[PDB]
Amino acid sequence: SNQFINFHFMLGGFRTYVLERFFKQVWYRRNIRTFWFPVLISYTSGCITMRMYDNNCYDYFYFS
Amino acid sequence: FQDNQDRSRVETNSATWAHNLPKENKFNTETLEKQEVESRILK
Amino acid sequence: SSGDLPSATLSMIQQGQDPKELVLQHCKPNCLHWEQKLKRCEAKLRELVNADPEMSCMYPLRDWVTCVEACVQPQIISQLVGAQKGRIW
Amino acid sequence: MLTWISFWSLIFWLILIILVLKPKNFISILFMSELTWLALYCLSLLFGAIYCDITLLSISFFILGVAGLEFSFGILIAILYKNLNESLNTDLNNNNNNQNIFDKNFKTPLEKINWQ
Amino acid sequence: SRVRSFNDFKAAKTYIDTLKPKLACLYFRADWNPLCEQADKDFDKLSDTHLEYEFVKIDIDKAPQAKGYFAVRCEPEFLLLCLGQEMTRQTGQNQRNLEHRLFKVQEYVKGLNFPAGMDTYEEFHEQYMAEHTQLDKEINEWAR
Amino acid sequence: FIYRDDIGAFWGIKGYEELVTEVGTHKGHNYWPQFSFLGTYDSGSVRRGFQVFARNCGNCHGMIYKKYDYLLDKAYRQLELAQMVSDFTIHPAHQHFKQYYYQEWDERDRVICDHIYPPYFSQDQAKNANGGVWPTDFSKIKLRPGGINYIYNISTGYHFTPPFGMDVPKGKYFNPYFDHMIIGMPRQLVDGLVDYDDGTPASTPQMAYDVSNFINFMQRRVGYKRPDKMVRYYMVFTGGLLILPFKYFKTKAYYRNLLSLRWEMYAVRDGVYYNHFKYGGYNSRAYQFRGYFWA
Amino acid sequence: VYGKLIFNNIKEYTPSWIKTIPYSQVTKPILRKQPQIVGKINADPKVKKFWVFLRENVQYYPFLWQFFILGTSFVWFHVCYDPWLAIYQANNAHRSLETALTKEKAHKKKLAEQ
Amino acid sequence: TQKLDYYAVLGVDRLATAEQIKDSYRKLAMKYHPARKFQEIAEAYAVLSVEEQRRAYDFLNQPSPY
Amino acid sequence: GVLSEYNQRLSKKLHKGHLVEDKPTFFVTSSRPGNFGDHIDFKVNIDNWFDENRVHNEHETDIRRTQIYTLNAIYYGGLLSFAR
Amino acid sequence: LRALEPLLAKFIYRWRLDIAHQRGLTLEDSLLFMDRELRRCYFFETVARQNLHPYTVLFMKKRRARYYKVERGLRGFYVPDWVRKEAEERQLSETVDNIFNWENFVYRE
Ligand code: HEC
Ligand SMILES: [Zn+2]
Repeated sequence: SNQFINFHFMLGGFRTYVLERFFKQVWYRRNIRTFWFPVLISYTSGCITMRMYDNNCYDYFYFS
Repeated sequence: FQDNQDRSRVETNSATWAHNLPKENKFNTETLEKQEVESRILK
Repeated sequence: SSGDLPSATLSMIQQGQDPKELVLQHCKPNCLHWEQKLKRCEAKLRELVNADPEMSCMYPLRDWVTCVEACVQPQIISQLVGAQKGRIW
Repeated sequence: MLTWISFWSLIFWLILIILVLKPKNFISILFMSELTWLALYCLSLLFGAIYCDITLLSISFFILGVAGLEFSFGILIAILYKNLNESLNTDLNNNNNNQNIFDKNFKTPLEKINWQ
Repeated sequence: SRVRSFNDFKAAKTYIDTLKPKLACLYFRADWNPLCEQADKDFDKLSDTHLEYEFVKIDIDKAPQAKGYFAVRCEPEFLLLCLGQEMTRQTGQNQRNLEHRLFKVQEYVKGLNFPAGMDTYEEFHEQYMAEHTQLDKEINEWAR
Repeated sequence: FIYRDDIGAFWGIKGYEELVTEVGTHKGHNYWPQFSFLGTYDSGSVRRGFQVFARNCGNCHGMIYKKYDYLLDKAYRQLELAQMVSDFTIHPAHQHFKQYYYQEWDERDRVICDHIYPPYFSQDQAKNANGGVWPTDFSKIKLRPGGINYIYNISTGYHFTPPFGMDVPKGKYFNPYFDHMIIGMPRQLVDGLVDYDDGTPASTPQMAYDVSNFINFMQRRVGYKRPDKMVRYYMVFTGGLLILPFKYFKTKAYYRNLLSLRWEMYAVRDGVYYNHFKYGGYNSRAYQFRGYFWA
Repeated sequence: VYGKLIFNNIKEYTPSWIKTIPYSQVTKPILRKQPQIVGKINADPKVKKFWVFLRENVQYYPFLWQFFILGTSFVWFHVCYDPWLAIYQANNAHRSLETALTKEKAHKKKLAEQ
Repeated sequence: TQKLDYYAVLGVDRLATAEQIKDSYRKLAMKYHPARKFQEIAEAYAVLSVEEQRRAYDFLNQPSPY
Repeated sequence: GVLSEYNQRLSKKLHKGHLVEDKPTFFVTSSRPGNFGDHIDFKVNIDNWFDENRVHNEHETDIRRTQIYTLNAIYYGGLLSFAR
Repeated sequence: LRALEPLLAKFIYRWRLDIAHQRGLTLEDSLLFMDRELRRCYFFETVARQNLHPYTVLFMKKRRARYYKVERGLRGFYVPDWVRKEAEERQLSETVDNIFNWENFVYRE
């Protein structure tokens, strides 16, 4: 009852606080560094395999 | 909204390469301190 | 004042007629690629004296029909009674 | 290692970029403008040879003439800089603080501001 | 913090370069100036008061080379450095002005932003020598 | 994670390569008022659709799971619906569950609370009457490719010839929207077949649109209840969005306020040993660790 | 990070080689009243009067506070309910059974007097 | 409370000696000793009396002229 | 106004977005027991939120308590509307 | 392994070192006593209570707390330079001494 109701909420403004702190320091630094590489590899490989399987299906269905 | 208390513009920029600590304004009318003059006179 | 005035044009939907044949024969140029592919498939299947029953011109025709009705169906519905949009959205 | 056409187009535009880049000294800008005219001279000759066109060689010598007249004007304008109280470095002709210059410092011609 | 006293220039320089302080205050003193007696007490008081700086005192008489290395002109001198770069310099004896300079430098540095990997400590002369090879070297190659 | 579009399997769902499926929804956009944003059913459209169903479609198909009084308050009034339903007759053999309630033993006029039964007594009778095929029940016809668009497309789309290699036997017709493109339904909707009560011109697309609207209206989870539920979804979304700031205040601001502590550590050298640290400690899982772990 | 391992032969809670902070380097407390951080609305004496009244007459009676919470829930429901229903009903005015019946009656009158 | 200017309260300029501050406080204390204004005077003099406290107060202000 | 509050909060000096102390800071409780010696040379606090997180409303605290009750009541009212 | 040395140096040693320095810690706090040992490990607690002085685990916990008090309140926290410098003052040789001595003591006793 002797403190801020919302302390430190938007110090530095939208740009500094939200962009820098939230995105770069939390989201990127704590999540994307860890999984961007394996997730990218898995997504690309899955897309390639699905495309090959669909091409085999297309060859099965269409003879011309 | 126009704030008349803010009188800064591109004309008043006072960033110099030599001074690592930027000066208060762009008027180079800073005088020496009393102790510096006395010490140099003693020298 | 509009609504209390006579209508200048009477479409054939408003005459209780089906324009679907005209719309089909007008949406065909939009899907010439699929139509040509279906013709080529039919020509290829005709030449083979013996063919697997799994082989048919059914799928090229399915694609061509899909394209033609993609062109055709919405514009016929858009003129019907009860297909008007809402007052705001 | 680069084709001459692309090389010379890029050279002309890079010369213009470097002319803009360098500090605004009138003599330096004059020299770079002469270099720009010479690059145009070379490009015109190259295309004249490629396309078997005789008008571009004319462009070469007309560039020579235009550049000569422009250089004469530039020499006279610099000597005019002498007589007026102006510096050949234009960045020293204003009080706008510039971080690119180590020693830019101007103050009012007063010995002191306050008397009492 | 607490004043670190030095009489040898090499030892003091090695200590400062090993510490690599973010904010440092160097007090160069000599015995020719009678006012240096009060400057010692002022330096001690400000050192115990302030904890963000590292306070190093150098006796110029016992370490003359230090003077030449630090461009000391008129003792007593208080040199305020940030990451080894000269923030400011004060000549003479006055405690209020010294505290004001310390406060100003502290707040300005606290309001600063440094890109990652470019906030390392550097030696003093490193700033002078960087501009020397940029200006003085070429001038000496034209006149001589 | 990416699927082809030219193999006939929409979005990776396989099994429907033998018919046209995406016309209503994916390839082309058929507008239905009840499926738009803040849209609802058209009462006149549903009314005309029920008229079409009663006059033509109900002579072969049925909606066993549903009764006539679904149309109350949205398409018909009680009295007019009563006469219109009474235009048809029902039998005790029609009833799926003829308990003691249905004490009749002959034909009688239908009532609005009766299930919508076909004129046939049984599915086998329907098959026998319709040349071996059964007119499908419309109770759950929503689970067809493009749903309401499926009904509309089947009603239309009798304007093509089979390709080479496809043979259409007698009693069957070519329809690209039906499975295997061979259907046992002759073309039903002809121009001017049904005389509308409201005077709307009666064309084949109009009747197909109306009957599709009616059949979709009778459905569950997609008819006569979806629009109000979407409005409820919008209201709940607005409530959550407006309550987000107060949740942030309470939780995050309270935590940040509680974590604003001051800590001080001092030197204690009064000659007292830390016997409580050396000879202290409790563990609730000691009953598990004892006798087994670290002996 | 600080030093070698310490075993139980030291017998003192703070070992002699742990440095202490002299009192000259300790931050002294501030013993004066700082200006309040308040907004324009809450600095109004009328708003303070309202807060005092609300506290003393509703907050100090827990069941009255529960009635206050019920009122807040009522306001929440009506705020989230009324506008969506209003716009939804205004959007579909022309798609009503009353409009359909009006058209049917007009057509019936025309056909009768035809 | 609200932000307060101690030099304005004591009626002295920033570059004033300590004895000037004492004299100003005594002159203002003879008048309002027997509420809010006297409290402001007391707070300003308490802050400005100590050299360290006055220096710390002056550093944060960064005064403007006039 | 909200614009004014944003304007004051825009000028705060921070270290990579966090309001933390720029120097080591030590505090001593003057009324601490005599067996407690001096502060050990360990930086126990990086921040100063105990002093920075203040509104200085010690002359009116029940008002802030009532405001916190009101915010809690609004949150509970939304939850209770859904439960109803 | 000798051909793979630069990758291991970049992605194992330097990765953990950078994360620890950002948190204001060193490889001490991640390699001397594990996280699962400082909390809910009756064997480690018994050995520490029977042989160790309180300040070891206490100082490690104090560093963790001084970081996470700010981190929990406002996430994405980088310690200032005066904490990172204190962290960087400690080298890996003393950490190796501590780790080896602790492991040998635990085994032997
Ligand atoms: C009796 C002659 C019928 C009338 C009148 C209507 N339909 Fe019909 N329909 C009939 C049969 C015998 C069949 C089955 C064909 C087969 O080969 O299985 C059908 C089928 C349909 C379907 C297909 C449903 C499916 O299971 O995929 C639809 C959508 C359909 N009928 C609609 C429909 C409508 C809207 C009618 C009123 C205009 C209608 N039918 C009349 C027999 C008869
Ligand atoms: Zn055409």
